[PDB]
Amino acid sequence: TTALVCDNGSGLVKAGFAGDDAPRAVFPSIVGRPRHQGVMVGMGQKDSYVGDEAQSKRGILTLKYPIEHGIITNWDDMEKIWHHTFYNELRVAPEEHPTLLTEAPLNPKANREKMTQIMFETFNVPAMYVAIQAVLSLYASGRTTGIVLDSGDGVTHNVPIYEGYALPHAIMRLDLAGRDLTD
Amino acid sequence: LGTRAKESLDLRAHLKQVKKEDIEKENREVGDWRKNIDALSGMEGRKKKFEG
Ligand SMILES: Nc1ncnc2c1ncn2[C@@H]1O[C@H](COP(=O)(O)OP(=O)(O)O)[C@@H](O)[C@H]1O
Ligand SMILES: [Mg+2]
Repeated sequence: TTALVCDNGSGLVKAGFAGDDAPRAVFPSIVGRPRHQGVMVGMGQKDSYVGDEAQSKRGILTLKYPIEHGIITNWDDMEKIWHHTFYNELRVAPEEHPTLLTEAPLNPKANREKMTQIMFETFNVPAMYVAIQAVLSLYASGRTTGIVLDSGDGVTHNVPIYEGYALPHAIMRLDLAGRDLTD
Repeated sequence: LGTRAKESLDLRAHLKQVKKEDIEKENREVGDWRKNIDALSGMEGRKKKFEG
């Protein structure tokens, strides 16, 4: 079967089946509970709008990103985001598809372990693999050497690679990124 | 004196001949490559690098 190449990121979740050119569904990763009271009855008001739906009703929501700086600070919301990504934006049950998450360098271990535990227990995938976000960006350029500066929205990290041999002692991770520029 | 000069020159010439025989023998090992260029103005491949 085909593999699911998900990419959590921080600010935009990008996902799609392996072997294409562009991600199938790209949508902000925000989960916003309503904050006002609500008087219309039977309007079908949900308790949390996630993804791109909460960028249209954002006038009466309190959007809150579940990923602060690479690390994940609110596991329930992240689980909700993943569930939405699998079932509504791709409509493929995870029981029949390998997954390939991505993770920033130098992140806490507990984050990665919890990620794999969720993927194996809740969604019950057949097999998942976690890859460093810079090696992939080096794949896409068709190179095999080079030093890649991957300035995302959560964290900016700079992984040098030569001839396929990564240099673990030369990774410089800096926490200034797009969110701090927005602020 | 002439005999001594003749024997010394004979030995020297024999040694020089022994050397020079192989000196001329395998002197074509100098054949190597020059690695010229052609500007490769006809490469139109696709992005499918999976072998790396
Ligand atoms: N065209 C653009 N010009 C300037 N900044 C942009 C543009 N597109 C996205 N950004 C910034 O980059 C962020 C998205 O980065 P992204 O690569 O999606 O992060 P991640 O690594 O989490 O996927 C946005 O928050 C935005 O601030
Ligand atoms: Mg990124």
